[PDB]
Amino acid sequence: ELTQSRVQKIWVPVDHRPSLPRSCGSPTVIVMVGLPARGKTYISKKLTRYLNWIGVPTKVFNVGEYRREAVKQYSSYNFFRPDNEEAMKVRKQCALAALRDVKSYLAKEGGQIAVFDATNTTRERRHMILHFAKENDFKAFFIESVCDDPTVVASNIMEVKISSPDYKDCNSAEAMDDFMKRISCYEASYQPLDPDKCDRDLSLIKVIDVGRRFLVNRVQDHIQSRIVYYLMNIHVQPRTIYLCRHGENEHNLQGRIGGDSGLSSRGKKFASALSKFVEEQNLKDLRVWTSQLKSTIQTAEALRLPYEQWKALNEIDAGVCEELTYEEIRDTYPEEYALREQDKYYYRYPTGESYQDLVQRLEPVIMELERQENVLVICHQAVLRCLLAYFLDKSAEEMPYLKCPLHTVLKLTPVAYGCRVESIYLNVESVCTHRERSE
Amino acid sequence: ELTQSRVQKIWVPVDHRPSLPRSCGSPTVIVMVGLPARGKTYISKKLTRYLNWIGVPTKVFNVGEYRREAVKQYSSYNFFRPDNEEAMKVRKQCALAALRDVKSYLAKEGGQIAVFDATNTTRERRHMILHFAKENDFKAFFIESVCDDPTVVASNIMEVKISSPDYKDCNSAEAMDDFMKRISCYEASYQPLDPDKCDRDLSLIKVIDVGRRFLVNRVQDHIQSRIVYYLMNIHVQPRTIYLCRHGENEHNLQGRIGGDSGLSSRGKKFASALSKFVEEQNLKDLRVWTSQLKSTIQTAEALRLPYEQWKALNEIDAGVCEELTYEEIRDTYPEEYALREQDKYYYRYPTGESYQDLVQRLEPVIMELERQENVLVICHQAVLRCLLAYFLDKSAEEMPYLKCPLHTVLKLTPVAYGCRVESIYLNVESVCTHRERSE
Repeated sequence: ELTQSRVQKIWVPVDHRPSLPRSCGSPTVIVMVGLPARGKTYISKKLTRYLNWIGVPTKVFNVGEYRREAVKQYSSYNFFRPDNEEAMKVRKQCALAALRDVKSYLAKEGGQIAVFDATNTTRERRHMILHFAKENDFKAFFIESVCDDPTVVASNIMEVKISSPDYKDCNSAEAMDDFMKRISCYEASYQPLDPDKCDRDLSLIKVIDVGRRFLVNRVQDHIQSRIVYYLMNIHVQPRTIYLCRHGENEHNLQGRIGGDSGLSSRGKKFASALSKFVEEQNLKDLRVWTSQLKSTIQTAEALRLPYEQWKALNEIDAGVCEELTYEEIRDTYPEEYALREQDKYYYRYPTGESYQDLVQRLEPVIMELERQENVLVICHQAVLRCLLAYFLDKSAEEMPYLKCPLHTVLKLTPVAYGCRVESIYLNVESVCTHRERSE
Repeated sequence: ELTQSRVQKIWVPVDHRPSLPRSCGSPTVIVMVGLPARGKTYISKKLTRYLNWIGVPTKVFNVGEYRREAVKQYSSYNFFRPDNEEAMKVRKQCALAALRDVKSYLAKEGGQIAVFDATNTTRERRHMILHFAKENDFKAFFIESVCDDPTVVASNIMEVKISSPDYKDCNSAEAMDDFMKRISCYEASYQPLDPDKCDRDLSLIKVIDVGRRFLVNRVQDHIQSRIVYYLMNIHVQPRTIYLCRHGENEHNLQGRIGGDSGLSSRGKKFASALSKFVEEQNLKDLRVWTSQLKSTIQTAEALRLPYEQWKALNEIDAGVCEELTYEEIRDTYPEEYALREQDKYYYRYPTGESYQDLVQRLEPVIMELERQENVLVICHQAVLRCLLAYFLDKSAEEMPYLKCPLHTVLKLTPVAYGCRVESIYLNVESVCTHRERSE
């Protein structure tokens, strides 16, 4: 005898708890390794953003931030000299303090992956972190980022270093000059991971030649396997992603959800405007993805560009609620209506989906977007929120409420360690969002 | 203006062909590299089986088979001596003949990946294959399998070599003895791929230390990226996979398709029998996967083992046909009924799925099954056919017709280069398959 949970709709055995109900109440440390300005922090933040979005709780422990709080105002690379005994001691205390927080996150706060982001360039420091992992029952996975192209190091410095709080009192050439001296502090004592000898037994990936060569050693589980796959499909060349919904469609005009209706006459004006907009972006090659529902495909046909249909991009399935208006939902399914409002990410429609299901189904879209250059994705409201949450690092709880009005393009471009979003409304009227009607 | 295709249900622009209708009517060579008995052929066949099942047409060109047809009866390793000028010449003609067939497969027969399976141990031979790829516009991807553990080489020989047609006239110790001499023929001239120098520019993966270490260089596209991910998640340790359907359920008794009904009283007897059967298999640790539909979960609850629910394992979605009987389908949707019978793999139910959709949605299940040891999967008829087609290398056209009766376990175990299937019927009656009723 089983019962279906109210919110997620999962069949679970009836828990006829005895009259004294009893209640029951292996984590990984990813260790970044590498010289400064090699992308460690960029990898840490973007990996975490991916892991959290697919539902693995992950947190970055950036030792550099523990050092910023402990010292206040960075003045120069002198702080990083190997002969600076006081600073060496502060640096090691910053690392140990970050490790206490790692311990707490993984063993007490429900975290599953802690990304320990520091140079970690000596065997002796990595040996200590492994002792920490062994003593707490954490697994350890090392990601070493290796970069021997001065062009790329210089560009990293310009993109994320010179504008750091460290270089507050500094202009660009002097910041750049200081950082280069900082880097050279680490060179004498740097000991790269060596999987053929001393590091034979560590689980690790070395990212080399600007994400071009990988060495992967002893992947241990499912999550490490996903990490490596991810790291092997990201790249740093700047590009643009555009996201929008299909033009207004006939179910939009009747306030009916889901279905597979066609563009209204304003939806087709949007589709023309979108065509005009794409042309003035003036982009080299632009890939166009749609879902398999009619109104996104009509919208792409207005563009006269080749496009590709993905069933993974189709709107969230409303199950028994498909093609009902919001009032017919409230009046036939008051219980269901109210539960959804209470827990909108986890809620699943009967015989339908939740935002949480959407996430799993969009995972290959996200993986392929990482591999692309310029792409325009024409999709649907919930799909769009779910993709936007991944690029803007929004949590599960905020994802179902992100603003995505009709006839509005979202333009995502890389800056610093993330995505900037610009909204471009294409000046064609539509019925409003459901949120705006309510208030 | 768009129209929905009859079979797959894809929105496509009306093709109002002019009165003289005109009709329009980059491939990859995967190059295996390595000493004999290193798993090249096992990798070639299993990669091809994966690629074809996810819908990439792929074919193995095993030069060893071209050599078997050209020479007839292998007598000894003498054939492989580097001083055998006649045999060297035959071997090179076998390779060139396989390359002509590769050319034809990729450029004329619609193939997309040709796996060129031969030792290819010298730079000079790999340079020629690259010339072949460059001259035909094929991309080239190299997979080198490196094995330095005599235990594993010996075991490969026992598992697939001694029983070869080559060793027809031979017993085991002498076959093993001959093969070792064969291997040592290749050692003086063997030149491993070297990505840090001479092979910097090749796209390749070296599989080392029994699938434990990888070196990956210059992945170029989507398909290569999927290959590498796959190769990094397969392993050779023997295990068992069991597949079955849920016990008979109440929609089974009424001949109604889909839905989410519970076990009938015979379904619950099956579930007990399944519990008894699992216990007598006497397996170390056994993972149990179910779908999120009730009757598979009830079936697993009879086992008193921990299980994991996957929404990817849910039955194919019948769309408007959900919960109809086969006669109500025939009588309300005669057009739809008949199309499905005509093209059962590609056919999609209105607002529902096809076997082809099932495949994409099961891809992560297949990837995780590769990583597992002993696993029992309790699922549904179409899901089961789709997984069985992957393990038994059945084509898309045969997949929807594979026999999967109720109350029957399929036990899959590794032999030689594939999976043996044994059927174990657990002696509990159920309504019959729909195929059996019809005839």
